[PDB]
Amino acid sequence: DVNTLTRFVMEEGRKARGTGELTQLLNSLCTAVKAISSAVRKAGIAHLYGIAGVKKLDVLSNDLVMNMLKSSFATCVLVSEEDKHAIIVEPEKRGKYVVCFDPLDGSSNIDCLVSVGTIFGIYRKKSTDEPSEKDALQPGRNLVAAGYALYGSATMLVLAMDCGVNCFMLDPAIGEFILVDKDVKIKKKGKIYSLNEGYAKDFDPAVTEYIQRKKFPPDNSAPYGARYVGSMVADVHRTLVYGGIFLYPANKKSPNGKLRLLYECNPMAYVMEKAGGMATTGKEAVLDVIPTDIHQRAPVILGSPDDVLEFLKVYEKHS
Amino acid sequence: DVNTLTRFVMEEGRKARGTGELTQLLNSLCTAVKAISSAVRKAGIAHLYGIAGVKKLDVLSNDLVMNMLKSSFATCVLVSEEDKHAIIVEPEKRGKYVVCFDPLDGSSNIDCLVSVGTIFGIYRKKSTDEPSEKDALQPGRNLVAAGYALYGSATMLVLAMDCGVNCFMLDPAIGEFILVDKDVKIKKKGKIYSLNEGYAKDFDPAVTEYIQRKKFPPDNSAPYGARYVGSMVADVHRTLVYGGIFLYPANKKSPNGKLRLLYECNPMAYVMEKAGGMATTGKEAVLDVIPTDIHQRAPVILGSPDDVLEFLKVYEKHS
Amino acid sequence: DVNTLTRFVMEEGRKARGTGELTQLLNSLCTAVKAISSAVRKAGIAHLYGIAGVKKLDVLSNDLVMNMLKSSFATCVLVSEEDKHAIIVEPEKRGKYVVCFDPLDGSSNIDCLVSVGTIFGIYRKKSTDEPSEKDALQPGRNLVAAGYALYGSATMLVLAMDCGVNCFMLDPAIGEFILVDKDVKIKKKGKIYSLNEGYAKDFDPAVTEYIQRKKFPPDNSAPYGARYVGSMVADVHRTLVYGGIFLYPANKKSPNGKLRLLYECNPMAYVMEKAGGMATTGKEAVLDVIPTDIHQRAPVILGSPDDVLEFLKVYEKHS
Amino acid sequence: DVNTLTRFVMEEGRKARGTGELTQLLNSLCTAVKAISSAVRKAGIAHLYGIAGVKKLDVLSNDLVMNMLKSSFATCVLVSEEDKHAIIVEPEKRGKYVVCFDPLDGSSNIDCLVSVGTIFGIYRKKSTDEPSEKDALQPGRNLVAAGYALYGSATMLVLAMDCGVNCFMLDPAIGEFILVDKDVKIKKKGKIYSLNEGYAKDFDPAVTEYIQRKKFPPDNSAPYGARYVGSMVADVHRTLVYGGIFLYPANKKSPNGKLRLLYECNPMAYVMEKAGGMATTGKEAVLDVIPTDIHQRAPVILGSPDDVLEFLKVYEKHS
Ligand SMILES: Nc1ncnc2c1ncn2[C@@H]1O[C@H](COP(=O)(O)O)[C@@H](O)[C@H]1O
Ligand SMILES: Nc1ncnc2c1ncn2[C@@H]1O[C@H](COP(=O)(O)O)[C@@H](O)[C@H]1O
Ligand SMILES: Nc1ncnc2c1ncn2[C@@H]1O[C@H](COP(=O)(O)O)[C@@H](O)[C@H]1O
Ligand SMILES: Nc1ncnc2c1ncn2[C@@H]1O[C@H](COP(=O)(O)O)[C@@H](O)[C@H]1O
Ligand SMILES: O=P(O)(O)OC[C@H]1O[C@](O)(COP(=O)(O)O)[C@@H](O)[C@@H]1O
Ligand SMILES: O=P(O)(O)OC[C@H]1O[C@](O)(COP(=O)(O)O)[C@@H](O)[C@@H]1O
Ligand SMILES: O=P(O)(O)OC[C@H]1O[C@](O)(COP(=O)(O)O)[C@@H](O)[C@@H]1O
Ligand SMILES: O=P(O)(O)OC[C@H]1O[C@](O)(COP(=O)(O)O)[C@@H](O)[C@@H]1O
Ligand SMILES: [Mg+2]
Ligand SMILES: [Mg+2]
Ligand SMILES: [Mg+2]
Ligand SMILES: [Mg+2]
Ligand SMILES: [Mg+2]
Ligand SMILES: [Mg+2]
Ligand SMILES: [Mg+2]
Ligand SMILES: [Mg+2]
Repeated sequence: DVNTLTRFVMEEGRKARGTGELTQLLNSLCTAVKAISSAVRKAGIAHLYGIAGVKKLDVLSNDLVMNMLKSSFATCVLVSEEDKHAIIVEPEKRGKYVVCFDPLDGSSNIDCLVSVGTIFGIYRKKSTDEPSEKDALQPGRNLVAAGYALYGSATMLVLAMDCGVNCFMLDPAIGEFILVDKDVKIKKKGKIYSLNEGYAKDFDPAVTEYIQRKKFPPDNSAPYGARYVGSMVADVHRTLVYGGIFLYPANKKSPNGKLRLLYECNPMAYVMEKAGGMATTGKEAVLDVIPTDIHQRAPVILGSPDDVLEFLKVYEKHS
Repeated sequence: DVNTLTRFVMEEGRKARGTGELTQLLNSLCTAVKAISSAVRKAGIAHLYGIAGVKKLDVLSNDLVMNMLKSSFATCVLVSEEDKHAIIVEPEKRGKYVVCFDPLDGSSNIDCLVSVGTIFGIYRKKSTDEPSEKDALQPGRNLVAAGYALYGSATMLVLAMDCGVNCFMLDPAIGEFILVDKDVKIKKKGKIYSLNEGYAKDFDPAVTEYIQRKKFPPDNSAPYGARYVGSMVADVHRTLVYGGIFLYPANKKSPNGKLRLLYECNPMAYVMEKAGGMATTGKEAVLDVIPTDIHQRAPVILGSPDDVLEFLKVYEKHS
Repeated sequence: DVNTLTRFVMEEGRKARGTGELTQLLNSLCTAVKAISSAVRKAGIAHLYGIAGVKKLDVLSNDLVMNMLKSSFATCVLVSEEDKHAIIVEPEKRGKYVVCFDPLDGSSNIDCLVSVGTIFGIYRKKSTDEPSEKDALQPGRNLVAAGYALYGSATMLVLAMDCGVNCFMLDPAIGEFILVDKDVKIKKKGKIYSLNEGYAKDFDPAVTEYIQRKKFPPDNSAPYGARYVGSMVADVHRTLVYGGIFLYPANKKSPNGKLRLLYECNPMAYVMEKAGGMATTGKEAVLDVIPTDIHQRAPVILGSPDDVLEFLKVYEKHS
Repeated sequence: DVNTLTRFVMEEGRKARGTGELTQLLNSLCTAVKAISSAVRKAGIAHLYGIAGVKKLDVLSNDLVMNMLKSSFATCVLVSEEDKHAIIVEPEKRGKYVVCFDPLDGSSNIDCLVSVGTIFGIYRKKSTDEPSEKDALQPGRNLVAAGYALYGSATMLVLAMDCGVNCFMLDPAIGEFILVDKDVKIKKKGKIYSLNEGYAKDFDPAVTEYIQRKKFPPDNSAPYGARYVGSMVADVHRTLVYGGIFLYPANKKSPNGKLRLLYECNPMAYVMEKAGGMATTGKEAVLDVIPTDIHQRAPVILGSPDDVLEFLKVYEKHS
């Protein structure tokens, strides 16, 4: 029988004997995702082109998530890609939770109408101190909930908590996220590798050899296919649904990768581990990295466990 | 001054001194595209999941186009990816046009929600009385119009005719395509290359060398960036919008290429040429291939003229 | 065969051998109506209530019809209830048609969410001097097309021409008006009467007597049911679809009624007659009044011919 | 700050320190209302008219409320205009609440696109017996919550509880009910009376005299205006919003009134009293009537307190 995100999250809160504060936070996030979706699909674009005779989506998306998270009364510290410093919620609206998000991921793909998305990770504040930026410098092991919305051919919200990974399709006729994939697990091994090979000149030798194994298998088998949308949400989601591997490794220029630990790599690493996949920087599990800067980058290699393991094997040889 | 697709096409038809039959065909196709977009964005999916207590998308898309074109009274021969032979329109609903289309391109990977699209090409028939599939076996240079709808982060219709290429954004709030880019032209030279490098082991020596020049430039310029969504409409539309080059060349599993000439390669070659770009098979312009089978494949290299020229210099070396 | 409003107007124009100007006018009206429908249904209301941390509907509606008609290149004079003088279209955008319209009928009614609508009538300019207000002072008999959009439980457009009356339902999933009632004809006699009985103290004695025959039928048949939405478009649409009588009659406090001749009475009077109905002031056919003010009022009694004739019999008796 | 129905209801639930069962109940109802709204506005009607080559709205709406309420796990007994006997939820899905509802109200107005609605009343099961139709025969006084959805020019949900009455506007761009009117109170005295005067021949003398005081005021102030949409939800909501009085008194076809006590009269009476208005049968307060039949009928007079009292004075004089 049918299940909605609103009802699924409410029942989970009841099972967990929560006070309803994280439930209100998720409710507010789901609302914001729906309004971002509506804007990404360009509803109302006709009023921008004179049909009756204004703000970039990056900014609007951030404002939507910021205001909805603030007005939830569930959050104290908010970290966003769009903000230099962490936002400390005024004390009247303060709750226990720390949220790191990317309100619109995939900026290079906005103008060509390729898939984009929203990423989020949720922490419970651990300090006794006044809430500050330091409450967001937790390792991803500490995540309480994380996931993303994909604004692709359809809009899907993927939500991961300790109970597992669940996928919800947004039905736009009724503005309702519908549970369509329950307790999702990733394939043990896939057949697609995903990275920007235009950086090949700057590749670490382990990355160079790994990719070469994908195109010219030593085990006679057939070569992997290649995909790279250029939007982390789209590429990571395909990895979940299809299996395979995704890599934004440290290249000569970016010696710590490009993607941001708090609101891109950690949320995706958490979805992956909860789905029976893996997420490594090469040196360690992504969720084991202890950050020191809220905007700090990390290298990320993630996906099916047989694939990540094969990469790590190559990486160990080279180190 | 605001303009819609319905009004734009109608005025261009008045300037053309058309009898209205092609305009009626194009209205019908755009209605179909709006209904494909709705299904693709998963409107009503809550009913499939039991909200009140099943046709595949590409089958439903085909039915939408087939029915809207037949009932336009403008067509006589219809070629689709999903039908073995050409559909001859029943006599009472016959007009003069031939339409070759892919109703849902990239549809095999719809399961991961990556962008998807509809591609179409329109010809005037050559036959005089009974139409046949011979009316579809024309070279792309005979196209009267061609285009595509992209179901991406937003839905956009790109329409090309002799007058040039125009882009329309679907405003879902009112179901109108809004003219947002008129008389579009690709940039002379781009910075993105797009192909499935997973087939590298099977590349012709010309493709191997060209891709090598993009990753390790001879003149030590910046290497190109790589993008491969895996859906032709998405990869081609980005090529139109951002410039660069898109390749689906011959490999082992596909020695004449994989993409279909009539309703994948030819309509995109036409869009590209009308925007000042190029589309080649390597040996000849795509639009000059004379087809002998409605489902025949063709290699395709397309995009910015400087990039396609640079590929063709490498190709002529290996003749 | 499925038919859309666009395709139906377009084929009607080709059958009438029109040059495309009227078709372009109606296309523009269609687009404006879908945009009004969207604002009436409160799309985007969440932004006015600060979800991301402003025209009134009658004003927005007027701007939409005004802008879409001007940019149609099909009109020279535009009369609106929201503007004191006729609007003269700038010479570069001038067509040959005169449009009188009420952009959002049902004022008493917006705040309580009851049905509202748009009424329009279209004349061809008869004079050969430069477009002026006098070009709109034509009797309804000269109408080339008229009709209305109803924003009710669903949105529907009713379009009347010489060919007859047709009804189109707006499907909001795809933003297409769908032909659902062709060549509509009104019942010869209804069972509903529609007027504001709160004015009973001021009624013309004929209206008093006529309403008494509907509550106390002298043949001892069933009394009529009463319905008075208070929104002309809703009450007259129901009159059209169910049969019956709608009255906004002259009393002595308002010897010309309340409703406006040019953009309320004449359009519904024309829709009625083309459906086999009637529409009278009590003294003459509404469509036969020669207006002298673009805002002059007219009494109306309209609906099923048996009912209207029943009323005129009572009216003649009081003379 | 912006507030949604999902967030308001959850916050009121946390305050009352509920277990979340009632909150799940209202969530499911909210989702059903949205899906009914989408069907009422004829989303997807194009597919019913053959765009690609079914129930009455009554049945579908019932199936939507019925299935959503069952799957909430919050209910044990369900009573609906569309079902002869009370439905007893299977024990695995049983909660403690009893819900009586009209899933689509205003049946005579469906076909002419006039406003229609949904009405609901929520009781807690008092008896500790096996759940039965008996558990629904409580007087309105015992109502935990009630309200209605109006599918008018826009869709609005009106929800009443001990805490008061609140109004939520459906934003269809995002499928979210947005709090727009808080703690609503009706005017002390209105200027509109609402009833079907078609039954004038059957009215009792109290009703006849009250209506005569509204058309011919003894104090010689201005007569009230008349409005009768013919859908109870629409007329009752205009009564809440503008003030005045709504009447469905006994007539010859309906000697105990037409409107039904459990799922029409009691919810609207409850909303009225929580807003500072009144609702009587003429003999008692609606909320005081102890029902013996789940489909039993009652006459009803409701609106601004002064108007209901002025009618009651007339009713008292006629004794
Ligand atoms: N909707 C929920 N779904 C899953 N787990 C929840 C939920 N709500 C609360 N929890 C768990 O219970 C803890 C306390 O909840 P709270 O009282 O809302 O802060 C959370 O940090 C989660 O570990
Ligand atoms: N809307 C239109 N826009 C641009 N060219 C058109 C249009 N309609 C017709 N034409 C041109 O006129 C030819 C004949 O039109 P038709 O009479 O409708 O078949 C077409 O094949 C086009 O070359
Ligand atoms: N779509 C149409 N439907 C019905 N009649 C039309 C249509 N278009 C034009 N006509 C008729 O033809 C006349 C001239 O059309 P036009 O050349 O567009 O101004 C109009 O005034 C109408 O009488
Ligand atoms: N969202 C809510 N809003 C207002 N009151 C509520 C709410 N939820 C529960 N209550 C009150 O608390 C009682 C018990 O709640 P529950 O355990 O959900 O059945 C209800 O019957 C109401 O009186
Ligand atoms: O062009 P590149 O260097 O391959 O970068 C693509 C990656 O950058 C990103 O776009 C970074 O996110 P932003 O768009 O927010 O800057 C990722 O989504 C994506 O994986
Ligand atoms: O997986 P590959 O071998 O790279 O092929 C991808 C190409 O095939 C296609 O998916 C063909 O489209 P369809 O299969 O949907 O007809 C193109 O969209 C795409 O360019
Ligand atoms: O309240 P009244 O006097 O009975 O008048 C109602 C009539 O006035 C109108 O509201 C006039 O239209 P406007 O709202 O544009 O003034 C009609 O819709 C309606 O039939
Ligand atoms: O035609 P009448 O007798 O005035 O009936 C009107 C009343 O009947 C109803 O339609 C009865 O409700 P249903 O339409 O669900 O049967 C009420 O909505 C309305 O107030
Ligand atoms: Mg970003
Ligand atoms: Mg990002
Ligand atoms: Mg294809
Ligand atoms: Mg295809
Ligand atoms: Mg008005
Ligand atoms: Mg008006
Ligand atoms: Mg009812
Ligand atoms: Mg009913």
